[PDB]
Amino acid sequence: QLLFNKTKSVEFTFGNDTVVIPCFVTNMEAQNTTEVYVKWKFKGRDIYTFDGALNKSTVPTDFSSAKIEVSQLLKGDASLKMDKSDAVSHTGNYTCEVTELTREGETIIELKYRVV
Amino acid sequence: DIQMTQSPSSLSASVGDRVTITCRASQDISNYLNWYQQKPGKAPKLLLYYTSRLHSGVPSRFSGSGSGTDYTLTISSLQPEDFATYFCQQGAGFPYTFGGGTKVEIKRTVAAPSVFIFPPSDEQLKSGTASVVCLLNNFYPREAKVQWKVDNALQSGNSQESVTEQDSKDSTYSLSSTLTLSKADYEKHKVYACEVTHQGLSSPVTKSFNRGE
Amino acid sequence: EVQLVQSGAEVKKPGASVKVSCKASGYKFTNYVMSWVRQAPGQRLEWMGYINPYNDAIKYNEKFTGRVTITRDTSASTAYMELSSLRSEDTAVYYCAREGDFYANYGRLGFAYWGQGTLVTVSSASTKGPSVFPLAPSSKSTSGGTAALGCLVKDYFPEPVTVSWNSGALTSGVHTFPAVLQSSGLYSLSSVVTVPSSSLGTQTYICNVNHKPSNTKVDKKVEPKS
Ligand SMILES: *[C@@H]1O[C@H](CO[C@@H]2O[C@@H](C)[C@@H](O)[C@@H](O)[C@@H]2O)[C@@H](O[C@@H]2O[C@H](CO)[C@@H](O)[C@H](O)[C@H]2NC(C)=O)[C@H](O)[C@H]1NC(C)=O
Ligand SMILES: *[C@@H]1O[C@H](CO[C@@H]2O[C@@H](C)[C@@H](O)[C@@H](O)[C@@H]2O)[C@@H](O)[C@H](O)[C@H]1NC(C)=O
Ligand SMILES: *[C@@H]1O[C@H](CO[C@@H]2O[C@@H](C)[C@@H](O)[C@@H](O)[C@@H]2O)[C@@H](O)[C@H](O)[C@H]1NC(C)=O
Ligand SMILES: *[C@@H]1O[C@H](CO)[C@@H](O)[C@H](O)[C@H]1NC(C)=O
Ligand SMILES: [Cl-]
Ligand SMILES: [Cl-]
Repeated sequence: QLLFNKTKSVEFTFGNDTVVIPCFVTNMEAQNTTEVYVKWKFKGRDIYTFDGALNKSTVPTDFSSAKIEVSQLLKGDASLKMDKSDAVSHTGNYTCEVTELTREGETIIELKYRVV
Repeated sequence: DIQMTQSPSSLSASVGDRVTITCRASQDISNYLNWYQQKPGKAPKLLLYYTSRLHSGVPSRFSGSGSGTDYTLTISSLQPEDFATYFCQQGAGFPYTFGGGTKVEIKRTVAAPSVFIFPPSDEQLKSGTASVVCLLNNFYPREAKVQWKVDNALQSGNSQESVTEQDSKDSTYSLSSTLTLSKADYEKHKVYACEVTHQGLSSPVTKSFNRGE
Repeated sequence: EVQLVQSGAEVKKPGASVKVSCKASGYKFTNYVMSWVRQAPGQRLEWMGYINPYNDAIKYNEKFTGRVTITRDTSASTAYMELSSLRSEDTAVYYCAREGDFYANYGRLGFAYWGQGTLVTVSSASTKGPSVFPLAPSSKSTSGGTAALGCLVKDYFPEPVTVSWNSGALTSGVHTFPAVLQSSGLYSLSSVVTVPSSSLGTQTYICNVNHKPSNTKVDKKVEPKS
């Protein structure tokens, strides 16, 4: 199964530019992004999905800014990116679930918000 | 379960015609519909996935569209090698289910049969049975009348025939008919004849042979 | 090239079980889910289930639970479908199938690679091998410089027989007709080819008849008559 360079939490303030939640698969073997599916879950909801087969992303309305850098996906990088509005509205535990061919794995990151 | 219903069941059209067939599901399947092409006796071939995505290799004259419960497949300029049955498959929920299939056949011009007759082989006669085979090759339309005659007496009840599927290159059909007798009954006669009536022939064609020549 | 090659056709008595195999090649066997779909002659295809060769997870259609068993041999690059308590309505062609170069979607995005099919006939009748007789070319089977010749494959049960010509080197002009069901419950078919009548003296025509249910293999040389 897929393996992750794990990270317990990340922290942002309103001085951040964009909020980035890291997700890194070490043992990535895919050759085309069609072989990969990326799902980001927050409090049960799928708040971001990338369907590599259909080259198609999906975010709900309150996460209108969420995205991953598909150009980086084959290096093992499924890191979620969003703006400050969406991030401060949704602080808590995020799940990064990656599917590659017949393998899958997930990892958890906590998004922390610090007031200066 | 999700039930798939295709229309029409079978379909005939000329080369170059636009052909459209519809698939309908018993509930929304969210564009998770796939189209397959199957030729008789062969495995299916994936044409389109997710309503409209061409599978790699599929010629561009194939295309799909639809949403919710209603989807269509369209061949823009129908070709001879498009003779087949086309199946839809919903990928929404388990168990995955398929339509009942639409047969697509080609309309072409009238073509007469080439007729051949084959006496029984010595191998079979040694076993005690006599099969006479009459071959009708590459004709259209697929209806042909074959009349066996033995010493100019019309036969009935002792022959069987099958017709090929439509040819994938010239859209013709071929027919084989087998008159079967016992070695004894076979030897009681001399002339064995196959008479063929078809729209491509200006008058019926007969091929025949004298037994033991 | 991706290639799915399945085991031969079989006849099984009602109540017995069958195990169809499917050897994959041309790709990494564990990278893709192997699915199984069957098609009864004249009916539509129906999904049976799949196996993830990586984690050995399986899913079955509710209709076959208790009877179907999908397994894989990773070193052999082979998936297996085993159906038990066979009924005469389990008579179908069984296919293994595979998705395209995607993540594991189990056929939601379509089956892109199929095996050639394994015809399983459920019947109490005993299997029977065919006889092959030549359909020799002669004056009675020529037409404008072309000549017709063939093989008559007679009295076998069950289907199917496969016919090739010259071990596959002859495909152009071949017609292999659908079988007819004789009054004796045995099948019979003919395979014909048209060739130049001029080269009848220099060319050699052999039909290769294979009836796997009875493990009958027959090569018949079709010599011209004069
Ligand atoms: C938020 O941004 C910081 C970097 O910006 C600093 O911190 C801001 C909150 C703000 O106060 C500015 O003044 C600062 O310039 C990110 O921290 C860096 O992350 C990178 C990538 O992992 C790392 O290499 C650096 O060492 C970090 N620098 C630190 C911790 O001082 C932080 O990750 C951002 N948070 C999110 C959720 O994206
Ligand atoms: C990935 O594939 C892209 C195109 O893929 C096409 O569609 C998929 C579903 C397959 O059927 C494939 O054979 C088709 O060509 C390419 O444009 C892209 O360059 C590929 N990625 C890399 C890294 O080469
Ligand atoms: C994949 O798509 C890229 C841009 O498409 C946009 O971004 C992706 C993530 C989807 O959300 C899509 O709906 C957007 O329109 C292209 O630049 C890229 O070339 C495409 N790659 C392939 C292989 O098709
Ligand atoms: C995130 O999860 C950890 C345990 O996995 C828990 O201790 C922590 O309180 C959670 N934070 C939330 C839900 O904001
Ligand atoms: Cl008929
Ligand atoms: Cl044919």
